[PDB]
Amino acid sequence: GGTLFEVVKLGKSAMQSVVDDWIESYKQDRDIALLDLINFFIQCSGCRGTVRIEMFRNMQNAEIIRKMTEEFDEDSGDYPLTMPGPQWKKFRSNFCEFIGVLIRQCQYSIIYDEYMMDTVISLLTGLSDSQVRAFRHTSTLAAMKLMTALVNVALNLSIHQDNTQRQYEAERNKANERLELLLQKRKELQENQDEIENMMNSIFKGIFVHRYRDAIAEIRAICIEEIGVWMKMYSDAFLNDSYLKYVGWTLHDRQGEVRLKCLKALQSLYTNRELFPKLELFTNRFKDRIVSMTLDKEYDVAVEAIRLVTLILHGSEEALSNEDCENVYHL
Amino acid sequence: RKLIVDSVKELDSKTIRA
Repeated sequence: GGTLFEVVKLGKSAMQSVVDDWIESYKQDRDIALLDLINFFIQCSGCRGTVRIEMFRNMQNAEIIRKMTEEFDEDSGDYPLTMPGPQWKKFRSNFCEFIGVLIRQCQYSIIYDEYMMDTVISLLTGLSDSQVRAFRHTSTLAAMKLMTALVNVALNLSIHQDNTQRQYEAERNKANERLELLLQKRKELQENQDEIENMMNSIFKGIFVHRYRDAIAEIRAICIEEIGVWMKMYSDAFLNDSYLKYVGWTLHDRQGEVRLKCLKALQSLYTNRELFPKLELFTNRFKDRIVSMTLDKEYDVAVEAIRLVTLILHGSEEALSNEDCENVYHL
Repeated sequence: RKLIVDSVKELDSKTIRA
């Protein structure tokens, strides 16, 4: 038998096989599986200690992490997410795929049992508050991929909410048994949405708003890259000023890798002219910074800024030609 | 001790003036 961390690092079986094998143990004994998942995030950070079942039942995440820094048993500053080579690069990919597939497989029952998600989010939040860069880096990446997976759960719920509403109207156009059943299912799917958004809110207010301004460049880059993913995949909920402000504030970052994450996050939004009204205030506010980054001392940052400024110019009122609108509306 | 430990975890407001 191999630990949950050692299976993902090896990457022999598909991540879904590891996820399904864990879910089966969760249905056999919730505490044993959660202890394995807790140790998975601990050991993915390079820590070689092991959370005992007695600690998981009697300690808070605060004391548990303090004990695991004692038992880290390292020989250098390295931890898996900073290890060179394509081997640990596939680990990072497998580590992220495991988090996404886990929530994808749990999204229809287990995610709502008020035990797994509360345990996982509390652990990642505590690890994101630790001064140990290995714990803070690993959990921040895990929380960002966890949020994206939860966004996908919210998109499925909305699709399901609309179809349940369509089914309710189809039945109503004929109360009886099926009409009561469809109403309760609508009420159920609405309560699911409030739980998923409560989890996403816990991750954002508890981890993101602190780690986006982390002292380490790649931790800021991890947060900026994922908030751009959320705004692209769920623009109706995430593409607004209260979320864009974090990307705009980070445009002035001292590290080019972080400024590049900001520009690439904005670029995928500005390629869709249907999102320009949602970006108008942001464009007006950060216009001067974005054009100034076109001559950034980092080549990749400047190229992306020129690419971004080109989209902004092409979607403005100045790019609207008279002869073309006369051409479309002739005769 | 070789474990990387960051005393200050976040960028302070006195340096977000960029």
